[PDB]
Amino acid sequence: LQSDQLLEATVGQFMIEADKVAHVQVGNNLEHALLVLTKTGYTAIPVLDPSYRLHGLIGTNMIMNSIFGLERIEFEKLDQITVEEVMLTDIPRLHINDPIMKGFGMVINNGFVCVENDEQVFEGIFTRRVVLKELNKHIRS
Amino acid sequence: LEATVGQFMIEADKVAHVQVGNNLEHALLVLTKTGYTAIPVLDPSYRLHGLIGTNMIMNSIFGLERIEFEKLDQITVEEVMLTDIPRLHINDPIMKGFGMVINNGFVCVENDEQVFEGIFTRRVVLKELNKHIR
Ligand SMILES: Nc1ncnc2c1ncn2[C@@H]1O[C@@H]2COP(=O)(O)O[C@H]3[C@@H](O)[C@H](n4cnc5c(N)ncnc54)O[C@@H]3COP(=O)(O)O[C@H]2[C@H]1O
Ligand SMILES: Nc1ncnc2c1ncn2[C@@H]1O[C@@H]2COP(=O)(O)O[C@H]3[C@@H](O)[C@H](n4cnc5c(N)ncnc54)O[C@@H]3COP(=O)(O)O[C@H]2[C@H]1O
Repeated sequence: LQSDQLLEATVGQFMIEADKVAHVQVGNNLEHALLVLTKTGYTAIPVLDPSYRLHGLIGTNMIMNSIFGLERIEFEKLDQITVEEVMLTDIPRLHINDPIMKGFGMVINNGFVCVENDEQVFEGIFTRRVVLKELNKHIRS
Repeated sequence: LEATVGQFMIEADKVAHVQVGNNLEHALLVLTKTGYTAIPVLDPSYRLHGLIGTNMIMNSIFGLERIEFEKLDQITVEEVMLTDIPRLHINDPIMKGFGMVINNGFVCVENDEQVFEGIFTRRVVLKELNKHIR
């Protein structure tokens, strides 16, 4: 796109598509979430319900907060607690047709923002890296 | 502009850190409590040695058969930390920092003696860029 087109673009045109987004389910236990986070290398990822609607975010710090005990790391709790119980639910959301400037503003305070369609089906994530890389092209030239 | 990294960086005394020689359990506890996912590793001279974060800590104890939580207090941060990292000077132009945060959530600011001065974060870049577009 040319610079006089970037502001008119949509969030969906620059998001990471959902089939490339690591995620877990609300009903998974924290051991499964910790394995997915660690193996994919990400510090926080979306949490979906079985019908593919976003309900929250789960991250390593949330999980460790649940198992750092008084005397020891209580790793047995990883199999006893579900993602639902500790996930972050107050998160912003974008629509695939949202103007990209709405996404630009939301990533000031958020490393990524989840994107859904009009029926709340999860569609992908809008990340700071993609924003920064594209603004890279247009401030320069 | 003529704006510099030093005018927009998070100053060092506001930055969470650990020290070389600290073990991974301490570092993971600090990350968990502060809520940050990666922070600088300093020495007692306040020099920057690398970055430590939750992902690299978890990968260091992610075994074939089990998560080896008991190893966390047996491994020092310097055995796991990332050292091949970009660096900024306080007088660098803000656009040089902008380039460096494309691939990095933050970039450390330091002087020629490797003394740690602050971090240049994506958030401060994005706030200023939003001002410019808007
Ligand atoms: N495999 C990899 N290859 C190259 N660089 C990597 C990388 N993993 C992480 N990074 C770098 O680290 C930044 C912070 O990652 P973090 O996992 O904390 O934070 C990530 C993570 O929470 C989430 N995320 C990104 N891509 C994801 C994906 N495909 N699936 C799930 N979550 C993802 O969005 C946040 C912001 O991502 P963003 O790309 O802006 O920023 C990333 C990227 O610049
Ligand atoms: N206490 C808090 N208050 C408000 N918002 C908060 C927050 N903790 C995290 N966030 C938000 O989450 C983003 C990603 O944080 P993360 O810890 O993964 O990644 C952070 C962390 O690795 C590091 N960082 C930022 N501030 C730090 C500090 N004071 N001390 C140590 N490390 C810091 O720089 C990365 C990028 O930070 P940035 O501010 O651009 O982006 C932050 C910010 O938008």
